[PDB]
Amino acid sequence: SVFSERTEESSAVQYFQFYGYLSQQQNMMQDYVRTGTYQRAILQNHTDFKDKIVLDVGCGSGILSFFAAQAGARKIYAVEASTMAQHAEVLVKSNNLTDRIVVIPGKVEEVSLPEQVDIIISEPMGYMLFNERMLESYLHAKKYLKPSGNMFPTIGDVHLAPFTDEQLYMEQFTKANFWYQPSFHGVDLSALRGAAVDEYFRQPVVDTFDIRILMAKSVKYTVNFLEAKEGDLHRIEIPFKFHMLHSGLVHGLAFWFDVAFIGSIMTVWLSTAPTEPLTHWYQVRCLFQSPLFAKAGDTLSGTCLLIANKRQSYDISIVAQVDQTGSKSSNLLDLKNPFFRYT
Amino acid sequence: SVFSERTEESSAVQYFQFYGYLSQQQNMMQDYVRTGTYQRAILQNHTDFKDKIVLDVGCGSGILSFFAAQAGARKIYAVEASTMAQHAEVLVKSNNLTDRIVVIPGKVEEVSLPEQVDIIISEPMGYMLFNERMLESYLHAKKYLKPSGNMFPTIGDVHLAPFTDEQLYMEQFTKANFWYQPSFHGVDLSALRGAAVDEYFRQPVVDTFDIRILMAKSVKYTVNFLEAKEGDLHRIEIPFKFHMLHSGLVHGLAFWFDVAFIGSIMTVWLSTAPTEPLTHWYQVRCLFQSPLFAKAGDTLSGTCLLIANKRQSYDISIVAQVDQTGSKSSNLLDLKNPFFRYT
Amino acid sequence: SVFSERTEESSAVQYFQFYGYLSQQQNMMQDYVRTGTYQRAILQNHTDFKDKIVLDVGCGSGILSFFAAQAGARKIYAVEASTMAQHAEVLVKSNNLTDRIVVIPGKVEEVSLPEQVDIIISEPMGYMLFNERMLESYLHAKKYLKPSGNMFPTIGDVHLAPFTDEQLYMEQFTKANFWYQPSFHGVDLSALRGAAVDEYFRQPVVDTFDIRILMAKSVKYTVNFLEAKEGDLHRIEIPFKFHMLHSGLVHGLAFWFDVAFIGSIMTVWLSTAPTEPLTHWYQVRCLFQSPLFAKAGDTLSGTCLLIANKRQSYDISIVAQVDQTGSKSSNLLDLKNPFFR
Amino acid sequence: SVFSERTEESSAVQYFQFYGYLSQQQNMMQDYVRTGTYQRAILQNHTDFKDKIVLDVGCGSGILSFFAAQAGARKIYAVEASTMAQHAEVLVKSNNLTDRIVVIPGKVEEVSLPEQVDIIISEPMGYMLFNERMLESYLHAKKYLKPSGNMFPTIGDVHLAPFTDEQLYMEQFTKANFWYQPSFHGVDLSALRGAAVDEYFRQPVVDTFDIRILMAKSVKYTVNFLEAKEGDLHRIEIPFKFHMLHSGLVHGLAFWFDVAFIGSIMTVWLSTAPTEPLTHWYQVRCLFQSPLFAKAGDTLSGTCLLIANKRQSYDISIVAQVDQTGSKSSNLLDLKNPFFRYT
Ligand SMILES: Nc1ncnc2c1ncn2[C@@H]1O[C@H](C[N+]2(CC[C@H](N)C(=O)O)CC2)[C@@H](O)[C@H]1O
Ligand SMILES: Nc1ncnc2c1ncn2[C@@H]1O[C@H](C[N+]2(CC[C@H](N)C(=O)O)CC2)[C@@H](O)[C@H]1O
Ligand SMILES: Nc1ncnc2c1ncn2[C@@H]1O[C@H](C[N+]2(CC[C@H](N)C(=O)O)CC2)[C@@H](O)[C@H]1O
Ligand SMILES: Nc1ncnc2c1ncn2[C@@H]1O[C@H](C[N+]2(CC[C@H](N)C(=O)O)CC2)[C@@H](O)[C@H]1O
Repeated sequence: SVFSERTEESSAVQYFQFYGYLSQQQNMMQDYVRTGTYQRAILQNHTDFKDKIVLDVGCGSGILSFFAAQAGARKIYAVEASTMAQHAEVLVKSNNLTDRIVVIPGKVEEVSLPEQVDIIISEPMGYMLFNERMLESYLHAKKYLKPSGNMFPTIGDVHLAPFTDEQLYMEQFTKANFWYQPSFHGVDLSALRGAAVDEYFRQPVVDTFDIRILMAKSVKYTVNFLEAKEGDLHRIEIPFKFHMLHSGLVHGLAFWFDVAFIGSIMTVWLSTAPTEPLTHWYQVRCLFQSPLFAKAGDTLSGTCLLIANKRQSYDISIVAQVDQTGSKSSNLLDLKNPFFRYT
Repeated sequence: SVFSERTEESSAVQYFQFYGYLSQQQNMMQDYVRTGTYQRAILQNHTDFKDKIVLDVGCGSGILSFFAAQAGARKIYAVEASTMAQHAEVLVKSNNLTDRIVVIPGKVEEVSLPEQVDIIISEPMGYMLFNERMLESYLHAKKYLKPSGNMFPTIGDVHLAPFTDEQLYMEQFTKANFWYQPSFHGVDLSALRGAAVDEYFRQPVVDTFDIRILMAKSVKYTVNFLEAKEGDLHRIEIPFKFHMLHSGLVHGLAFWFDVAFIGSIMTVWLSTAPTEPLTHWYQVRCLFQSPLFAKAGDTLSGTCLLIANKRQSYDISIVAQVDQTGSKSSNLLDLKNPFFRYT
Repeated sequence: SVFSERTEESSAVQYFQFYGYLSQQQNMMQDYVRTGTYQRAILQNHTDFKDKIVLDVGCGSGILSFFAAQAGARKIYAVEASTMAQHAEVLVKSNNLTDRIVVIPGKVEEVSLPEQVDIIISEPMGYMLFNERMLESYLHAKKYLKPSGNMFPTIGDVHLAPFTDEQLYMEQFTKANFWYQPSFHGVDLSALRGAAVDEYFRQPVVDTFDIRILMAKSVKYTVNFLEAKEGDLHRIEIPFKFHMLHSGLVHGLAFWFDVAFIGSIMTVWLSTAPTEPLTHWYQVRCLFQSPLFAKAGDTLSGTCLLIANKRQSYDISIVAQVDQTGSKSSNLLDLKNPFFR
Repeated sequence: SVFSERTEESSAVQYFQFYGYLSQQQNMMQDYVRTGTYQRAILQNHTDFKDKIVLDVGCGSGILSFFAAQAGARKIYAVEASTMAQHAEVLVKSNNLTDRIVVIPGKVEEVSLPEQVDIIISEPMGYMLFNERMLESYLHAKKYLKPSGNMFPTIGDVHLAPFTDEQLYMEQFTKANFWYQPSFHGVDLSALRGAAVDEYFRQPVVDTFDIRILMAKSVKYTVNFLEAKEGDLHRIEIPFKFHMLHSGLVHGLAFWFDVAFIGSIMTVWLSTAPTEPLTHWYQVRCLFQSPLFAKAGDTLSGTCLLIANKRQSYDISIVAQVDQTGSKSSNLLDLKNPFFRYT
């Protein structure tokens, strides 16, 4: 299967074991912004669902499928690969919807659907949108979508912006400098200080922040789920040219994302921006190894390259330079092992 | 391999990836009770090391091997399966001990050692002592131990005692009760409430507590690492009979452990008891889905059965009853997936 | 009789035996807010009583009739069905008011009065205003009221508002969870857990609380005693639409009531609101078996249906929903069996 | 029926409505002394139940029948008049004992049993033992008992003792004196003060107390349930002659009770005495209208006459005198309407 080919089995096992827990499903369900916005997007665009055939990619508890049912869908195929699939089946029965919702256990890349569908619904977004690589399953599912069929969400925007946060930056060295002591219980640890610094900076930082740390208007990279192919997500190149609104040291790039449900009646947005109420996605920050000084009016140019790996995540390569000075910075990050800083 | 035969590859990959991070080694190293007590046990029993051959099972950063070197060991074989092995080699060189500490990368079940050893050192204790199943590697390593050889630690004591803690119980039940809702966004979840209660209560609670919640003197189960065979740890049956010192609700059983380094000069104890300074092991509590009411003077009898599984952990079954009334409670816990309440 | 037809004898016996005790009359009389406010309402509107004919429905000790006498009433018919009537007569004589207060023993639905009256006075309010169904006797008594006659109290307002109180909810759930035990002295009780939850949550909680638990402005349901007919109280439908002021868990609805004495000189209010001094009515809360999550700005809509029963109380049906999400709750409560917290 | 003839319908309605509540059954069940002692009495006398035919009079939740089942009873007829009978039936089914326990809805005076029984079990005790008059149903049930059959409980002892409690005595007047004011909101209430006093003194006081208020060894009146006829409980004349252990003012009589289960293996006692842990029966105190002064060594003699009424309770007539002085006091109380004083 397309899934097995791009995924190490260990990662897959861990991944689907994770979503097999009712507590995790609960965690997602209790994100009111997320769940409420999905429900609103579906119900307020009822003409896109009334008497239509729906596919729910990775249904988990089945919540989105129930929303599709509330909107008057004729038939909903709810595909789920973790053991949660059996819990979803229990809920379909207890909610007396066996005639409209059909739970299909397995990976969307591997199962068979009896018919083509009018619309695909899913919640495949991870940290900085792409983590977990579930968007590829979402796009893969379009083999079951009728021509002129729709996708909910329809588009996803990843936003990047430079930030300044001296304390976050210094924190890394504060932690790494544990190893910079010549006699920890008689042992000289200093030779590993460099490796410890490297390790900490390889971790994207998951948490939220004050919008005032942002130093320029965000650059946006858009994925149109109606048009995109799975292969499009294997290598994501995000060029950027920031026009600095404030002077100071740029310690790295902040990441967040929006998705839009573009229905026949209206477009509904779900945003994880730092200007919006917090979600379980928080925001993500990737530090530069060396901060870059910029003046208001300077331009900070470069590239963020996301390379998919078989651990259902991305290797992140960020290169940035201040055009006016030529001062340059690079970093390589492992999105699979983020540092959850939020407290 | 003995290791591969008892371990799902997924679990192993995850497991050794975890210990490959310097931050984790740092976390363990910064547990001063742990590190200081190991150093004390080794240095105060220096005659057990001076001019001896040592095996360090799962050396991590290599700290224990350095303690063995400080104690005058002639040769130390430091076996480590994670990539941390590469970092240990760096420290051996930067500390000018290349003539004495020899890092051997690989599983202790799989590597080859040049000679038999006088003493095995290791830190194989997990939560509730047995978590991670690393004790089996430790015991397995005894194939390299001389007949008159020693083990550091030499023995392990698991302590269990009944506790009362209304707040914790209600804390978990509150979480479980999410699945009691008959109309979550219009969806009836209640059919899954039982499954949800089971899941949350399968989680051992890792944290510390006031000793006054304990309702009876602890029961002790001892493993002698010098005598035990790894096969002995596949099924661990711990019967208990508590003489209740206080009347009230028994919400579950609390667990901690001690290990002893029985050297020629002195015996040194490392304790994780709640009467002792806190360690990174904290303590572990297994909750009952329904508490058992007992009066002072009653006897609380039963069994704690640990069945090893392929995820490097144990399936825990606890059956307890108040003998005077026949009030019985049975419980299943998944030691691999605990709830870290300390945060 | 209208009373007997709507009342089981067991309930009636118990009810009037209850009010036959001097300790109970004492308990009510010592509610100073109540007694003082009634006295204030009557005396400050003395012109509505001066040389007037009065009917006191359910006079108990006779206190309100004495207030009517103080205000200058010419003659007061004080009707009382319990044995307390004999004690009231003792007080009428010991206070030398035999020429002005006339105790009529019996139920107001059954006795005969010599003449029509200018004004009816009564204290017929129970928990949630309607408990005990004495308002129906009060309204029934209007057959003795002259046209354009007055009633003290004149109107009653029932207030309802959503509240959050996790502690109360868990307090009740904890009690219910006794029946969750799989081995109580070796016996599995779990099969009855559902029935136990239903029973406990069927109990309205009588007590007071901090106003900060209230999550929206109260909704008001008004009964005009001058216009209402007793039949109006057999089935009381109270629709509601709350505009949520705070985000959180709605554990149920809180209930209280006000009554107003609309006299010629001034309008006097007697309130049991949690913003006001405590009375023996306290306040009443109806819990949901499962709380409803709401955000500030959401609307919580539904209906409270009160159906009178033959035990001189009400069967309560509460249906509520968060309009934005469709989260719905239905509950059935037995006002006859409240929990005094 | 015998029940209807001795009971006002209103009282019966209220009575069985009361026990129809799970909360009340629970209230009784949660009395650990009561329930635990019944269980102990039944299980420790297992030879009295093993392969026997049992009758449970007023089974309520059915708890005692399950205890009879634990003891090995062959068949248990569980009679219950309230709607609780249906809840008991649910538990019989859920505990897989339909082959051994037969729930019979209705009054034991009115239902038909197919067979004679070896032993009757019941918990028919009220305040002062006799309140609620359920002992008469218990004795009435012996028409179904084999000649060589047993009763559990086998005997009941009601204890009476003189007490001194100045504050309790004064309390009555403190409350009654509410009516002794000439202008309560302008009203002279004084004319009702006497009636208020009378009312308060007619109420037995239900609560507990310090045993030091007791001025003499209790007098005991024993009912042997194996020998007694229900008619014996219509008029209970309890003569007493107390040998005063302390000097002082006697304000009234305190009441409590014991029952004994006289089995083949052992006799088990259930006590509600103030020297024992508190039960849901508390204790009962009946005041004298006027206190009696007594010296240590004096004898306090008289009679407590309990006259059964149609409200499933008793009118209590107490006459007492100090023999040495001839000082006499009496009271008449209505046990149907006690004052619950406990705090
Ligand atoms: N390839 C796949 N085939 C089938 N199911 C898949 C696949 N990849 C992930 N999933 C599942 O989708 C789920 C992703 N999610 C959504 C849960 C639910 N729709 C909600 O919105 O609450 C939890 C976030 C998660 O349960 C995964 O197990
Ligand atoms: N079968 C195995 N073969 C070789 N190494 C193994 C095996 N199982 C676990 N390990 C490793 O031991 C280590 C266990 N520990 C000890 C670290 C060090 N000794 C200290 O005290 O600081 C971190 C706690 C951990 O690094 C594991 O990777
Ligand atoms: N249908 C009826 N006919 C005559 N009397 C009735 C009827 N229903 C209730 N009552 C009686 O009114 C009384 C109600 N109350 C009022 C006492 C007095 N007015 C005060 O405010 O202090 C005590 C509260 C109570 O004694 C009942 O017995
Ligand atoms: N004449 C009668 N026939 C049948 N049942 C009767 C009769 N009189 C009372 N009862 C019932 O006995 C019960 C008395 N009790 C016992 C409950 C249970 N056996 C226990 O020990 O927990 C609650 C205390 C109560 O439920 C009454 O409804």
